[PDB]
Amino acid sequence: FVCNTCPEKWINFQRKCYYFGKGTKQWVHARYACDDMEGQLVSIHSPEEQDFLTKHASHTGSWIGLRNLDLKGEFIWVDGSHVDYSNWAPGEPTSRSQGEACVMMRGSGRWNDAFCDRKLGAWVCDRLATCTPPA
Repeated sequence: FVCNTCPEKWINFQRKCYYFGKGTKQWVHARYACDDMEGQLVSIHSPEEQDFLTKHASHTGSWIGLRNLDLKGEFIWVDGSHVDYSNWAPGEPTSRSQGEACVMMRGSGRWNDAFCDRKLGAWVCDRLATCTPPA
């Protein structure tokens, strides 16, 4: 069981593929853009995964798959999974009480809560890597 094959223009890390996309998008349109590529906005679940993303991240910032779902107060990844790993900037997301709901990744890799209608130049998609057959 060796799964590290990724489509063209995707970078592998462990058992996932990652797409570092470009072009100005609001969070909801970045979300559609990943769905359109048979993926989804990235979910982050370890220090190791964050390291990898931080290395390939855009300095101008980028959308990730975490949002304050239906403004209920709890942050959930687009794939349905809960927050275990977190890499918040200092004070975040408590200092964000003016209606910020969508989470972006800075150049430093740190997460900050943003207004969902903010237009960012970058956004990250993920998906499972495919495996080479028992050959």
